[PDB]
Amino acid sequence: AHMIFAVRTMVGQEKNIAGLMASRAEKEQLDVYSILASESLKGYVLVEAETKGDVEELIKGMPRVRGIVPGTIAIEEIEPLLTP
Amino acid sequence: MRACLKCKYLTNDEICPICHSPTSENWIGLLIVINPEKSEIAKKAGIDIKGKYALSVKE
Ligand SMILES: [Zn+2]
Repeated sequence: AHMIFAVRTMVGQEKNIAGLMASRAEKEQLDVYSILASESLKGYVLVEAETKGDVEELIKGMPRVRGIVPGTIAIEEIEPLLTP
Repeated sequence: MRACLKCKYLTNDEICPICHSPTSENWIGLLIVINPEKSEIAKKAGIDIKGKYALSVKE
């Protein structure tokens, strides 16, 4: 696989936004594969998707989202988040 | 919301629908797997069925 993006959110809304994202991804049939909200990463949600465009459509008009961090995130930078 | 003590699957159920183990309210972190087959993160997390999972859980 490949692309993962960090989406900036309001601090404390991470899990809430991950939930809204998953619902929208399924409803809109976006190529979004997983969404990760780590307690050690406040103010951001990580979105694994086929293209950046998928993430743009995912967050389009979503409240409490500020935007997408530039550049992809490598899988190795994410792994330590998997076992808190 | 509770999380399976073994596989971290998130549910209101006191018993995990996947592996039948007890669930706990004491969980941390959120990983939502929409497509296990295509998710590299799910694979690293040892997840092969769609759902929402905690990152860590304790009794
Ligand atoms: Zn389980």
